[PDB]
Amino acid sequence: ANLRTQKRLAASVVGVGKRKVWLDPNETSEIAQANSRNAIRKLVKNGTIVKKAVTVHSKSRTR
Amino acid sequence: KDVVTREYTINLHKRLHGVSFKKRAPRAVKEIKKFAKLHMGTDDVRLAPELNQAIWKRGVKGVEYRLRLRISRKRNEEEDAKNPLFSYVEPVLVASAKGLQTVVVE
Amino acid sequence: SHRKYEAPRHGHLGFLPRKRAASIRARVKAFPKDDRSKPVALTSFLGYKAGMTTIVRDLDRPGSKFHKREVVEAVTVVDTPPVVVVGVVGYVETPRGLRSLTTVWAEHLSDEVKRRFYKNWYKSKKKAFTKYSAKYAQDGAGIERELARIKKYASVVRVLVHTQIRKTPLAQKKAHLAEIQLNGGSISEKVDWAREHFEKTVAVDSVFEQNEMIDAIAVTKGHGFEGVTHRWGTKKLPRKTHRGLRKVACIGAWHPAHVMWSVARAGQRGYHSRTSINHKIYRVGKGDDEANGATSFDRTKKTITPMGGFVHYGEIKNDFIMVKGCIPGNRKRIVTLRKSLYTNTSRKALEEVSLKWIDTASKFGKGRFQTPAEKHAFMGTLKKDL
Amino acid sequence: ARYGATSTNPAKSASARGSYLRVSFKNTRETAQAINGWELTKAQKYLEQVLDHQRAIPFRRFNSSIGRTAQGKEFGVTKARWPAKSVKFVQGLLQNAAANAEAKGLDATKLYVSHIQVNQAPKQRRRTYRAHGRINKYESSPSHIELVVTEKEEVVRLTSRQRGRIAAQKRIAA
RNA sequence: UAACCGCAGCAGGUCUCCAAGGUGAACAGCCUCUAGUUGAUAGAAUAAUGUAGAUAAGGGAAGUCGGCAAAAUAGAUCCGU
RNA sequence: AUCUUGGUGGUAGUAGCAAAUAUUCAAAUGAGAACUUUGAAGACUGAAGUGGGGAAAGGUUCCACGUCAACAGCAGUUGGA
RNA sequence: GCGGUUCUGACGUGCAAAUCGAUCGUCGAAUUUGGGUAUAGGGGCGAAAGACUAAUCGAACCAUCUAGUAGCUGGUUCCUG
RNA sequence: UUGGCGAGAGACCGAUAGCGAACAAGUACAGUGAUGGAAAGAUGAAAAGAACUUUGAAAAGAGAGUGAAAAAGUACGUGAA
Ligand SMILES: [K+]
Ligand SMILES: [K+]
Ligand SMILES: [K+]
Ligand SMILES: [K+]
Ligand SMILES: [K+]
Ligand SMILES: [K+]
Ligand SMILES: [K+]
Ligand SMILES: [K+]
Ligand SMILES: [K+]
Ligand SMILES: [K+]
Ligand SMILES: [Mg+2]
Ligand SMILES: [Mg+2]
Ligand SMILES: [Mg+2]
Ligand SMILES: [Mg+2]
Ligand SMILES: [Mg+2]
Ligand SMILES: [Mg+2]
Ligand SMILES: [Mg+2]
Ligand SMILES: [Mg+2]
Ligand SMILES: [Mg+2]
Ligand SMILES: [Mg+2]
Ligand SMILES: [Mg+2]
Ligand SMILES: [Mg+2]
Ligand SMILES: [Mg+2]
Ligand SMILES: [Mg+2]
Ligand SMILES: [Mg+2]
Ligand SMILES: [Mg+2]
Ligand SMILES: [Mg+2]
Ligand SMILES: [Mg+2]
Ligand SMILES: [Mg+2]
Ligand SMILES: [Mg+2]
Ligand SMILES: [Mg+2]
Ligand SMILES: [Mg+2]
Ligand SMILES: [Mg+2]
Ligand SMILES: [Mg+2]
Ligand SMILES: [Mg+2]
Ligand SMILES: [Mg+2]
Ligand SMILES: [Mg+2]
Ligand SMILES: [Mg+2]
Ligand SMILES: [Mg+2]
Ligand SMILES: [Mg+2]
Ligand SMILES: [Mg+2]
Ligand SMILES: [Mg+2]
Ligand SMILES: [Mg+2]
Ligand SMILES: [Mg+2]
Ligand SMILES: [Mg+2]
Ligand SMILES: [Mg+2]
Repeated sequence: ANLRTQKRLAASVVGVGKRKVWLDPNETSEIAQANSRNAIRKLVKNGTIVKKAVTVHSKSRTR
Repeated sequence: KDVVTREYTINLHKRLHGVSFKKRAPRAVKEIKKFAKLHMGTDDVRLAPELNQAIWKRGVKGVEYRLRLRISRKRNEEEDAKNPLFSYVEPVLVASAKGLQTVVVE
Repeated sequence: SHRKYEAPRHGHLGFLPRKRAASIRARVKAFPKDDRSKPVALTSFLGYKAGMTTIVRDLDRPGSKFHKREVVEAVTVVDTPPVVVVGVVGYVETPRGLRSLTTVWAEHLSDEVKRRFYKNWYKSKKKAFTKYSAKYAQDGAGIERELARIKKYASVVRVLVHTQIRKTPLAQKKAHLAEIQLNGGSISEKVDWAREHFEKTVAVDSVFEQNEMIDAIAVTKGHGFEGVTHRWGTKKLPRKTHRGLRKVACIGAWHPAHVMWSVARAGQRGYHSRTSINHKIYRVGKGDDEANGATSFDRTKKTITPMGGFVHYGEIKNDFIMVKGCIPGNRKRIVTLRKSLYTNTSRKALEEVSLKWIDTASKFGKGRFQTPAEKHAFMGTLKKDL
Repeated sequence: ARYGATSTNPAKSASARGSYLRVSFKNTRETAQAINGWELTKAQKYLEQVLDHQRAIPFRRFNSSIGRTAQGKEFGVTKARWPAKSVKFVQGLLQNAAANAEAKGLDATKLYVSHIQVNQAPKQRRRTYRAHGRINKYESSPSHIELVVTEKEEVVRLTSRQRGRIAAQKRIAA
């Protein structure tokens, strides 16, 4: 597959950068079928696509 | 040649002596493949992604001096590959890599 | 026009071409002139360079400011186990030079020597000298006739010897084989001597003695392809030089319209045959001796091996020769020691040498202790000892 | 159809060819000469070993300023190489020729490469940009290859004087 | 540093807005978060000669047309000019 | 005729394809994967950015589906083709 | 930001028909710059170098007069008698 | 009467010739612009342009076939150096 589009749409729908979308590598066939933003929206709901956490920059040492 | 698993220490320090910094962790990968071929005789060596993480833990020039590895010679079950056997290399979660001999695993 | 200021040329045209020697074992190209009054004896010997170390002795040189004072001197240790004799060659004089008439071999050769006749020992059927050995069957008249040939015709006789490389710490199992010339006695006495030493060993103490000047023949350490600045010692060109500065600026005049053989060029450096003369022997060591590193002044029971082993070499468990200064070749290299071609009667050559002290600290760093006991005394008890 | 000059029996021969192959002509010519005349099975094993860097193709004609190698020694040369793209194309053609021979019902055990020939195909042209606003060619040098595998198979005038001599000779011998 | 111009998918050129944390005088240099990228023929080896980057005993411009290049100096506070 | 146009050599499988820190492991796809996609890791731009928008200029390069003969100075299943 | 001193450094069949690196000049005005607009070839414009006027300047580019003239250079094609 | 329209001709040229242009030629393409400005004709009587088989992932090969000829296969008359 080529999920390059799915990663672009997922970023747009979840409202985060492409660097924070996670596409389940075990669900490539199902993800390949998600041509629309609706389809992507369902995949985000059932955890096939997830928003990765922000990398921490602690202000602990600064404080 | 049989199916076998053994635990080994590789001395990466002696094998990366003098290597360019930007090539230390990449060379460590190739050195582990060469070492599996020495010990298991199999041209096909697969490194678990978790081993790859272990080698790269401290960046491209921070390879650990000694690594403990479990090397499993396994039967290749894929159509009709050139080699009937391959090695699989995976890390051994241990405190210190020092002081260990080669041992067999059941 | 004439060169503006004179200088000597760089390097010596007598050591051309600077090429890789043809073998790793340097050839003895001249043996001592034979005095046939004296008893029969080897004129040379084979060894392996172990390493260097340091000596103290008192200087006996009247008129020197250092007369009867201690000097420290670098030395070179050559590991010299006994050589086995395995054959004779008879040479005959001709108007085209010496020619080998015949060789005779010993009945039994060790695998150390047999290995020298193969490039792939492990795969071989090991047939070397198998038919030849059967010449010794019956009385072995076949051998007796070939010896009689040598006695009849030969003008010079050389024995084939081999090293016992098994006795060294070296990884190599294949011995080095070499012809050494017999001086002393008649041709018949020489070929008898050789016959009565087939399969027997010859010890370095038979050949050399304390204080004798000897010559070291060895292939020099290799350094691969080298530029003109280090290979010939030419002057580095100024920092402003475009297209590089470790060069010779002018490689010739317009005429001759050819680069001349006498100009410095880049190429092989090292691995050349060399014959260094007048190395005084300061010690003929015995292998059996547990105190072969000790002296009359330093009575500390110890061997010559320095703490840690000779770096890149090992122990020294055999007879050895200790020679003042340095010789060609690197540690582990086969070396031929040769008796002096002339009779030196310098006061330097005639000096009887007596060592006060031989250094035996580790050469793998800035060694502070001569022996394990010396270390343990000074340090005291450590945590690993408990 | 129409191959180069051949001297084998066409009934005991099979043939294969490839045209306009984008593979160095100079490399394939050397590869082709490396197997010319060889028993077909031997040529296949050897070409497999060349891909594994175990044996080399000797480079006899188109070899100026290449490198030296010990794998040249089996063929008496210092200059040899392992041209993988050439080797692959030539193995495709040996595979095709073997198949073609099987279809005619020749005996595969006795097949040898009786003809192999590489010719220059028409160049393919790109351009390279050089200093000072200049343009130069940057051309491919493709190949035509063709091969043929084949089954192995195993008055006197005398003067009157000479006549007279021969007669006299036999009159004495008797 | 591939949508424009430069013969091209060219280290060149081409107007402007928004602008996080630390260190620090600072939109300096160095490290990080959001966002973006991970492109640029590769593998093996580590000779000479290079290019770019370094260090050097004792001497200290003797080098050279010429201290060219490099080094030394360097912030802040007080003093003293 | 340093002739005109066209074609072709030797040079030569040679010079070379070395600026912009950097890649690695696995799976998937596929005849084929150093280079595609996903995941894991390691790094970089470091907000006077390799981020987000525009003006001039370009003109469909945008997006999808199919898809590799040519082009992307290696490759190619990928692409501003 | 604008400039372009030195290395007479890289490169010098280049990344490039003027670039790259370091070093350096200037950095709140006689400052830098976008767009609009004016000036056109014996003409313009010039804090002046004969500089600049689309890689063209001690007189641009395009076409024509023009196959311009050449006491000068080069070439000038089959055989034998 | 070197234009326009309609005719007839030639000891003229025969695809590097003859108009620049025998052809989707004042075209493609270059240039900011005025302007500049190419290359490129011929399978066979007829597409009868290779069904079908086989090897190959495929391009293609090998067969088979069409044709008077594929020593005519669209990379097409002849086919020099
Ligand atoms: K001169
Ligand atoms: K070469
Ligand atoms: K243009
Ligand atoms: K000076
Ligand atoms: K005027
Ligand atoms: K212009
Ligand atoms: K004019
Ligand atoms: K004149
Ligand atoms: K024309
Ligand atoms: K024809
Ligand atoms: Mg080193
Ligand atoms: Mg003189
Ligand atoms: Mg020296
Ligand atoms: Mg210069
Ligand atoms: Mg030492
Ligand atoms: Mg040559
Ligand atoms: Mg170029
Ligand atoms: Mg240009
Ligand atoms: Mg462009
Ligand atoms: Mg650019
Ligand atoms: Mg602060
Ligand atoms: Mg780079
Ligand atoms: Mg100094
Ligand atoms: Mg000093
Ligand atoms: Mg001083
Ligand atoms: Mg001076
Ligand atoms: Mg001077
Ligand atoms: Mg300076
Ligand atoms: Mg090259
Ligand atoms: Mg370069
Ligand atoms: Mg890459
Ligand atoms: Mg940085
Ligand atoms: Mg960073
Ligand atoms: Mg797109
Ligand atoms: Mg390419
Ligand atoms: Mg390709
Ligand atoms: Mg500059
Ligand atoms: Mg310069
Ligand atoms: Mg150059
Ligand atoms: Mg003037
Ligand atoms: Mg004329
Ligand atoms: Mg004219
Ligand atoms: Mg025409
Ligand atoms: Mg015909
Ligand atoms: Mg034709
Ligand atoms: Mg010809």
